[PDB]
Amino acid sequence: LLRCRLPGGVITTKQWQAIDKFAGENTIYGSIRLTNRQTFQFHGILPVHQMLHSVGLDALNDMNRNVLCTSNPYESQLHAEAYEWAKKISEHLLPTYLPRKFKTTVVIPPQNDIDLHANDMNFVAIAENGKLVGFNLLVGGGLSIEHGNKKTYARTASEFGYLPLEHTLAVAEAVVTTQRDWGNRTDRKNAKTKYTLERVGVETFKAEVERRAGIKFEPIRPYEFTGRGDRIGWVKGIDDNWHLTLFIENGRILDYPARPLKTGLLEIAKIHKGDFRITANQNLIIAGVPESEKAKIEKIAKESGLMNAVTPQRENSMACVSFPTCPLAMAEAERFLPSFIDNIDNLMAKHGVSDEHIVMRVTGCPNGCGRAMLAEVGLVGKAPGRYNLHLGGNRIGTRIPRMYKENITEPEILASLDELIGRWAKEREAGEGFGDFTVRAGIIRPVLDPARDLWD
Ligand code: SRM
Ligand code: SF4
Ligand SMILES: [C-]#N
Ligand SMILES: [K+]
Repeated sequence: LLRCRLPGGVITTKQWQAIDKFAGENTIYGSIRLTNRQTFQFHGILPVHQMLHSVGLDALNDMNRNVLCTSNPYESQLHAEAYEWAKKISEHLLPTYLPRKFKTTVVIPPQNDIDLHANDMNFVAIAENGKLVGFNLLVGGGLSIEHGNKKTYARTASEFGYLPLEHTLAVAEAVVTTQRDWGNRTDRKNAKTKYTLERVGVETFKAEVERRAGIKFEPIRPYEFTGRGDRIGWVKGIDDNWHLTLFIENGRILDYPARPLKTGLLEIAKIHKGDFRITANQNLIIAGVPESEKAKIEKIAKESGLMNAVTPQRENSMACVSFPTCPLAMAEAERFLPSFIDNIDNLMAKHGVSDEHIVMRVTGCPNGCGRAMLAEVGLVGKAPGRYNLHLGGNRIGTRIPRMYKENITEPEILASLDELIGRWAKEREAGEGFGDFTVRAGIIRPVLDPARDLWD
């Protein structure tokens, strides 16, 4: 197991070929696994640092996890600056010993593809005239829980305020050091920032950040999100450039019989003009394709099975690695997701909602890597073949789903969904998501204050 530090998920075609070769020759699994934090992992490594270092890459005492950046913004021009900032925060944060891991993101509204509420520190980009002017700071997200331990909880990030672009690094350092100093000195399960904020209070933590940073936050500037999914297919970028986002199930890049996914990405890597962008949804964007090159790239991606059409449901579903490589795994996730969604697709079709989607995620244990705690329907592994079923999150990812059923099996999960999806398909309002519906319809109580009302 090796994971790369790759701010914003941007990787060159040169870097890609070097990782493709290594994955294939020097690992047990021979795969490249894109993670939901915009980076990649090798599994079963049998030198990697020299191979990484040779292409200008590095694997991260350091609790600083990969800094994410919205991968394919609607306002395409904003990416360059937001990305430059994710990269600056990432290096600025490189070695203070943190009590727990620290996760940071740079978000470009209206997209919350990076799932900001699962992170400790978030910089929401505010732009004027196509130029970034500052960031709204949101602090305190974290999804990890421990089964039956009501002292642990998933929490959403809290708004601190707006800061001019110039104070970015000072504010970033201040949040880190304040967490480092105030974090729980005894217990490791209560050391995350989300726990610190609840103990001292947002205003107290905020006041300290201002004092340490040497600034006063300004009122939050308006922002809103419309979704968290990738933009599968071709989208028009700036100039005559196009972006082709490819759906990769579980982000597992391997050559399969008749679906040479891995070779396919290598062939594209060799002819692609720009770079690739690994998304927070475990997908891959072939970025900066000149309009003249669209046909070449598309032919390869099509032949390799990279563009096999899936349902919108499959595109908005996610799972963590889990077995066979994870030692903390309790139930299957990655290996369970495909056929599970096969079942969900049937249910969506049965109800006349094959064109709809429910943000559905499966995490193999309560650590929550699959981000099921921010999904509309989250499955949280409890034992082999058993999961806690959580409902009530929303499409944008700003609400934690409450546990609806505990330690149940797939046939039990499917039966419950068959019933709920049917009520949704028939009772929902115009454009109402599944999650919101279960809350409006009284199927599940919403989680309004995670630290206090997440657990029943
Ligand atoms: C690959 C990935 C899941 C995926 O399918 O994409 C993953 C994989 C692992 N996670 Fe994670 N986590 C991944 C995103 C996250 C997320 C979601 C996110 O960050 O967007 C969470 C939930 C949010 C949060 O942090 O609160 C997450 C919370 C955990 C935890 C709980 C940490 C905590 O604060 O309690 C652990 C275990 C630990 O560190 O104690 C962990 C541990 C692990 C390890 C490294 C197991 C271990 O400790 O040895 C898993 C490796 C499994 C394997 O065999 O590859 N993983 N993990 C993601 C790698 C991210 C990255 O590239 O850096
Ligand atoms: S949620 Fe649990 S099983 Fe899944 S990858 Fe993370 S640690 Fe492993
Ligand atoms: C998980 N890291
Ligand atoms: K994916």
